Amino acid sequence: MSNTLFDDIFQVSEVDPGRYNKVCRIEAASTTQDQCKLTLDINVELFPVAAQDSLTVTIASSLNLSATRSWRPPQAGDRSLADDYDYVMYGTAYKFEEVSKDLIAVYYSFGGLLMRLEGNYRNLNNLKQENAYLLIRR
Amino acid sequence: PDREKIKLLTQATSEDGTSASFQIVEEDHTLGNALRYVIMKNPDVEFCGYSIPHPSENLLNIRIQTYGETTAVDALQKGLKDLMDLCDVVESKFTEKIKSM
Amino acid sequence: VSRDTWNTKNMRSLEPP
Amino acid sequence: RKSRGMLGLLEPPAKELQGIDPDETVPDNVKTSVSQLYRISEKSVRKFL
Repeated sequence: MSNTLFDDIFQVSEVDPGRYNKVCRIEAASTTQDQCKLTLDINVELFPVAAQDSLTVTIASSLNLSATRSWRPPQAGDRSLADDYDYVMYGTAYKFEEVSKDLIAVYYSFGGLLMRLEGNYRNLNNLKQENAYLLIRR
Repeated sequence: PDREKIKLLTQATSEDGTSASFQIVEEDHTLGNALRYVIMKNPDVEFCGYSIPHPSENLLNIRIQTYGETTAVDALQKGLKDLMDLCDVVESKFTEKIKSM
Repeated sequence: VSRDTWNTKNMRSLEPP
Repeated sequence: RKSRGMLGLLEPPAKELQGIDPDETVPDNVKTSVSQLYRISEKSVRKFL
């Protein structure tokens, strides 16, 4: 509940594969938030995206609501987020930049799959930290 | 008692097991890849993989990393036994079909 | 064909030299 | 900082109330926004030097 740093419904404008066969840079404008734009690289082989479809994009930290140092998948029967989401990526917000007054852009890298999120008032929710899960459902 | 066949590489071994490199002489991609597949089918293994450091040496370093439940030696023994069972099954099916035809 | 030879025959050649 | 309305302290302050933090009147919103965009810690400056 309090682990979601961002959540919105986006209308996908463009989906173009630029010299790629399984990754597409989708462009999506928000619904009810006219200042909120979204550019996102998605594995369209696992999560196919077409033009002009509705995407629910949720940015969450601590998806699951030893000192082994190697990531371990959660148990199969674990009540967690991403159960109600088709496509989930894990990355890091590595840059915050201002695009104008009361409008900033936040950049995430999900292993090289980039995402640029544009908005105005999120200063108390989005931080430059490795803990950032991106959840998309259709 | 062959003490020169498989060795534990102590420099590449963690504390309390769960991470170990085994050097197996006179083995190559044949045993390496099958063993890696079988060991990776073990739910406790988080990292399996072999490398032949040089083509001029009959050598094979296989790296096993597990979670805290079992040790890399345990996982390696389990993978070897499971490969044995796999080959048993293949032998039985092949013999049955060759007899039947 | 269609007859086993391994069951009857001791595989001496498969021992390690 | 001065584009956010709050005082852009390029020069050190010099007044009677100089000791107080001039970011108190900011309602905790553009402060965290500024810390979100640019946040230069002293450890970072010393490490760069």
